[PDB]
Amino acid sequence: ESFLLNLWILLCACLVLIMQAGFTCFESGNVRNKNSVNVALKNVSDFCVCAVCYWAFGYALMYGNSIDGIVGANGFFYSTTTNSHETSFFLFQLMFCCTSATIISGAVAERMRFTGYILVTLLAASLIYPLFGHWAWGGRILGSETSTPGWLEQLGFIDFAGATVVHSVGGWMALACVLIIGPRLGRFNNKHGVNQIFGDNLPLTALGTFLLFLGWFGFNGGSYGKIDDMLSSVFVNTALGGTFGGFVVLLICIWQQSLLSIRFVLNGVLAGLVAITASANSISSIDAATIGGISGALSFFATILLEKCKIDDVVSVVPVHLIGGIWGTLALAIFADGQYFIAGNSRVDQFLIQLLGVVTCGIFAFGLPYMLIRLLNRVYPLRVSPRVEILGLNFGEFGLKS
Amino acid sequence: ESFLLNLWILLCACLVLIMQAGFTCFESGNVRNKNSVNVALKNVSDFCVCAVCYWAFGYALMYGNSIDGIVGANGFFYSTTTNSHETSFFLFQLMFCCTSATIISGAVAERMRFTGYILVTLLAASLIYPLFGHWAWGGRILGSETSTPGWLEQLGFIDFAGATVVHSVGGWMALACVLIIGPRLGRFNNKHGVNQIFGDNLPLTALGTFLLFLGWFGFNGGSYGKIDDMLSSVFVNTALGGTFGGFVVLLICIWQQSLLSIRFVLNGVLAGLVAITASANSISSIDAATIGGISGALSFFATILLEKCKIDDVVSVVPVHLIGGIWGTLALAIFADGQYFIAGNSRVDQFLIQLLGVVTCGIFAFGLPYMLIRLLNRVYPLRVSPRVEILGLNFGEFGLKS
Amino acid sequence: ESFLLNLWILLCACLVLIMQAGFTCFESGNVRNKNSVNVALKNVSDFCVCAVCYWAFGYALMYGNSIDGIVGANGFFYSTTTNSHETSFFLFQLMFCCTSATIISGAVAERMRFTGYILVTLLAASLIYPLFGHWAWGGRILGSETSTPGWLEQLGFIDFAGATVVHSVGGWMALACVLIIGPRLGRFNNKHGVNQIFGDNLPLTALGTFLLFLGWFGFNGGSYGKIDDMLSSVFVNTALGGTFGGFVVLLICIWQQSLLSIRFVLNGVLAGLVAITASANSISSIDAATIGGISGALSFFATILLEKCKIDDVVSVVPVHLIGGIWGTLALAIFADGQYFIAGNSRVDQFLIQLLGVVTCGIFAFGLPYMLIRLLNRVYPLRVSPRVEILGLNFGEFGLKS
Ligand SMILES: [Cl-]
Ligand SMILES: [Cl-]
Ligand SMILES: [Cl-]
Ligand SMILES: [Cl-]
Ligand SMILES: [Cl-]
Ligand SMILES: [Cl-]
Ligand SMILES: [N+]
Ligand SMILES: [N+]
Ligand SMILES: [N+]
Ligand SMILES: [N+]
Ligand SMILES: [N+]
Ligand SMILES: [N+]
Repeated sequence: ESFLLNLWILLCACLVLIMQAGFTCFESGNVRNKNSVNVALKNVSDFCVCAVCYWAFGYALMYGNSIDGIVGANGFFYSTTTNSHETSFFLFQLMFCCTSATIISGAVAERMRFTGYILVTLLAASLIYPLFGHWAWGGRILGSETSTPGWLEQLGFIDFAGATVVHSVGGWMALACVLIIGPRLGRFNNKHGVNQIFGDNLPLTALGTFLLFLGWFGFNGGSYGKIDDMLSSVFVNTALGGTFGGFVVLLICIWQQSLLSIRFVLNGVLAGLVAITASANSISSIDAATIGGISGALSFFATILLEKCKIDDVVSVVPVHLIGGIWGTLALAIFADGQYFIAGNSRVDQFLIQLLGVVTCGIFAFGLPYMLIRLLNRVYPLRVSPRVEILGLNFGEFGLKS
Repeated sequence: ESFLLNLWILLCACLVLIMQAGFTCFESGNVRNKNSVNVALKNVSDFCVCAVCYWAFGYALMYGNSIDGIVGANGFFYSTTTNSHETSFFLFQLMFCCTSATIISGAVAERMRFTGYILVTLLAASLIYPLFGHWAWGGRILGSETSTPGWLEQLGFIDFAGATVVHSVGGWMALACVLIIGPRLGRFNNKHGVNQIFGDNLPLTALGTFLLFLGWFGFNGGSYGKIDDMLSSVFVNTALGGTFGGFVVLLICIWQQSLLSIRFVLNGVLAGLVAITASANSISSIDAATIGGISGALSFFATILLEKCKIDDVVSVVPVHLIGGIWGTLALAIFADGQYFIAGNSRVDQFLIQLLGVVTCGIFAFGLPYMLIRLLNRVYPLRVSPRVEILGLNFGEFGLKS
Repeated sequence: ESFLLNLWILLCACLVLIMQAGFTCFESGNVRNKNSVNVALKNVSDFCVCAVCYWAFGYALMYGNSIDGIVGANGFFYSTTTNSHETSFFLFQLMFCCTSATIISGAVAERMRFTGYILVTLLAASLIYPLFGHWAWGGRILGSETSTPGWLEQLGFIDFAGATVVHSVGGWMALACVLIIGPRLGRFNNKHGVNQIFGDNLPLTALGTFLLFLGWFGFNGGSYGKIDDMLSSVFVNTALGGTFGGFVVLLICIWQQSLLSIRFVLNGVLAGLVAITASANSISSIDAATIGGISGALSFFATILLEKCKIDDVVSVVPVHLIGGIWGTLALAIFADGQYFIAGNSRVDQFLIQLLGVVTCGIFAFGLPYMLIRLLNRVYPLRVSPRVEILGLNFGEFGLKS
């Protein structure tokens, strides 16, 4: 009976929902207290907007029967099915759409206008996430007998749980947004001057990191597509990817004597988790440890590099979700068991199609949003006024009276 | 084997327990910091008191073989059974008793004496919740072969997971309490003057709302009574009810330019969830969206209305749990598939018995507590002294030294 | 098929992971804000260090085929198995190693150097936890056909989920640490003078207590070793142990009019849970209530006693985890159904072997760490400098610039 798998997917979707709690804590604690309420408002609003969009038409665009191969075109206002796994799958996939979009808020914090962020959320949920999703995962409908692969999927692109599909998409859109709104006031000065701006509730960011970690077990577990005796290995690999991402960054912080090491260590854990998201089902425990640990290190160096580039990513979305997601997606070709690849593929062939997916994601999730958000910003400024930035977005639109 | 259903109910009970974490966060962040520790003490104490009461005799009163039909009279000090689903069921039902009662603390915050609140908790757990529970749900014992319906249940009253039984009961008792202790100092002035009093950790209230949301999946899932292929639809409906409650309130807040929109949006999500609690198993996804969205709107207008009535409900218990619970309970007759009704019932017949349950709940959970708490208050003042209100209940009985 | 049990163990391991979130909240809220970030850094770092150690060799030492009976010697870098339950089991057991060690941070807070704590964590994870674990639980490998019992296990020592193995081990090592680093500045004065030092985010400690509670269901549930119709009784007993621990302390606090009752009540809940950890599978609901309630009372009196001894245990690790763990381990002989004992054992025989395990744990987890940590402290001071204590460990190594 379809019962055990349905129950499994539903519990995994519950775990994905706790990731939304995780992000709210992670982001809100990493900002100053004068912004922390606006952060909270962004994090509940995006969830509601994304869920409404995904239910109304995003699931249709992503998973419906492919019209030309670019997009799906049935499953609007999702309700009834003759596929007894589909409804569980739909709920789980709705939680992934919410995850991809909510990544963006942490990069743009402390100076993006609320309504501006919600419009970006609409673009993510309505167009960018479901269309890329179709291309990578369009054929991958749980319990379906009549599915057709998206075009990247058809070429052999592998992404077990969304290193590219969820995390890179969000990260590319975040990068676009921070380039357009610009750095916080007081972040960068002179030519090479960098000031750190620290959050006011870093303990809540640690809670948040643990909630994200917990949720990631559902994120990866619910993507497995079945139950067999190798499911527990996905969970070990998830644990090792996160813990080695953190451990490696802890070692680096001890070695470098890093200021506010906590932020780097937590980001290391998250980067480790993102990197194994592509391959949790296809690698050994040693390679999970390796891929996660490397991901952690990369997040550390990428944080430092973004600062040198005068790009202000408040919680390090790009180091964690984008650099981690790219690394994980390419790492799959280096480390995964080749039996998970198309029969006619070497590791070089697999590397090339993983790379094509990475580049395609970048062109569509960075290039198109960059152009569209730059256009929106010209007629509807996305950056708050200086007064609102200085007083804090708690005092912004829909907040407190100053 | 009874194994899968038992495991399911136990995991669902775990999820209900995280709702207690949710309430603690939701309430404590919505008060001023000088009250937030007292809030925490209320939220752990009520859980322990309710659990002890329910185990000792509340489960007997609620689910035991009906003595005259008003009350059960076996299952005291719950221990052993020959029903292999009963023990899981008992634990799940204990978590519901704790949920109904803990709703009350959020309405009465910042000026109800701790011991006064614990006495109200005893009244909820010992008398009001289990007796109403018997009348609505007395026959509904998981895996039982020999159960007899309560009298409302027998008449056709439907409440899938406790829009009335849990949420309205708590809300009615909360209303009684706020009318008796009166408004906070500084809340209302002149004839029409209203001051907002904002909480000091609104990010924690967003965390809390997500924890409540997560828990609600267990709340509804554990009430399903079995496993079949339509269980996943309960989870979709739960997701849509919450997300549409929030989305609708977000739209209203954008339209009205509302002050401290975050509080209304979070309350919209919770109201949406409460409304679908009555009918999650019997409605379509579109109707879940509709019922939840309407519930959200109602919570917004009900908040404003309570202020006009000079009734001080700190976290908006009555807008969320009582107005949401009533709306959901009546909505069941409008929207649910008629195959879930007694064979001899039109939608009008179903509307009338839903209404009878609503009114019966009000008379017993508002009318009786109003009379008993007004009596208690005469000999044991439930409102703190002005000094304790001003300094904060952190400095009250069992708190800090001033 | 092994499927349902594997899925069960994996969900239980997820619940154990939320206990790590619980500890982070419980500890960080119970310290002053100038220490709360260091607390968070300790709580994520220890998790990563323990996981790496347990994966690399701790699981080998604890559960590998016994070399002389003191220690295991295979399962290094855990990867592949022919036991289809082993991988799930390994992940669950990794979470237990992390739990035992992370207990220590709460006792030593506000004046132990970060690197000093991480070294103690290495000692816990690398030597103390896995070797004691072997002696108590070495034969208890899920789904194994060829296991040999550890020497205490062989003598009849019973510990269902780790009242001794997890909680007493951590508590003994915590005691050693607080004796060596000494009391916080301003805690004790004159000869009998005691100042309370209160945490700055006690609401977060209530959240933490609920997260711990929730996790404990997985902690006990995942230790059951199978699925049968008595599993739900483990969950009832867990609920009752916690709720009676809290309720009993609430009564005592009301009776004594105790200052900052919240801290005692939360600790009562945790102590109740620790005590039932030894016996959740082998006692009635009444005895769970009794054992938990007594555990709560003991935690209250033990807190007061430690102060009289001028021992500074910040969050009351020793009252909760050590006194609770000892009480629970001995209580098993008094209350458990004798069918769970070796056939040739009276309750007196069972009491004696429970006591031998308690004493053995103390000699090895207190005596050896006391000697080794006193030695480490001579060449690498574990107590922060007075300046760092006064300014707060947020400004310590790896923290903020002062
Ligand atoms: Cl912000
Ligand atoms: Cl704004
Ligand atoms: Cl209060
Ligand atoms: Cl009080
Ligand atoms: Cl500390
Ligand atoms: Cl330090
Ligand atoms: N979010
Ligand atoms: N977010
Ligand atoms: N509560
Ligand atoms: N509550
Ligand atoms: N930890
Ligand atoms: N800890």
